[PDB]
Amino acid sequence: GTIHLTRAEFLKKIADYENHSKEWKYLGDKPAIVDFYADWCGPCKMVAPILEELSKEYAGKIYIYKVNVDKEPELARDFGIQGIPTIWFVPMKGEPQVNMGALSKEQLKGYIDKVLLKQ
Amino acid sequence: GTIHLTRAEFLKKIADYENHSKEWKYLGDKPAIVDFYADWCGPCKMVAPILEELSKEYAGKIYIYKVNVDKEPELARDFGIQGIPTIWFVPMKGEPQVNMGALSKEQLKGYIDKVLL
Ligand SMILES: [Zn+2]
Ligand SMILES: [Zn+2]
Repeated sequence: GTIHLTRAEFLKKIADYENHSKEWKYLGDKPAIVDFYADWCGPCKMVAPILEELSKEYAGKIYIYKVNVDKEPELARDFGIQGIPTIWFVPMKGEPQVNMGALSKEQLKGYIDKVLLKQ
Repeated sequence: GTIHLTRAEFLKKIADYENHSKEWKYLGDKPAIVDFYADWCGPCKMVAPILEELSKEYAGKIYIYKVNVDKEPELARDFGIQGIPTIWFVPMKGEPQVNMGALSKEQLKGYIDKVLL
């Protein structure tokens, strides 16, 4: 005959269907920096060059990504960006570390070595 | 030097972060009809007997399930049940075809032979 179904049975017999929150999973093949910036941002200007430099000094070893929050509002919004710049240090495994505000080449490297490269 | 990212590139190279990856992964070993019904539902009354009949005529080839929306609110709610009866035809792969409103032995068999098998 016809079979009667509880939500419980439904999960086992039809579909385990709830859209469970996705766990953080980095897809890059190298550690990376993610720099959320804007053009009306002050420090971001004195920092951009410092970044370009580190992108060479650690070329081959890390990626440095920049995101213009104005050109990508959905993304910035999805990630609760507030202080500018907002800087992300993303390792090949584990949660990103997030630093609200500007940093010096020294402090940056500190995070690049200690966090991106598990030094 | 530094690489700029769009959101779409972000999804490729950083994290595919949104909850938009969920895939319908049917769990049965045979195609199935899922019938949503309720006691307050008139047309259902004449749809039930048919379904039972079809359960036999097609035994072994398909399962026919019945869900009582009154006793399973979350299920109804979660799937955006608009009215009763709603009927699902669930292939072994691919998304369920959903039809609202009652049906006929002929129409059902139609969906059962074409869509399920
Ligand atoms: Zn979003
Ligand atoms: Zn739910």
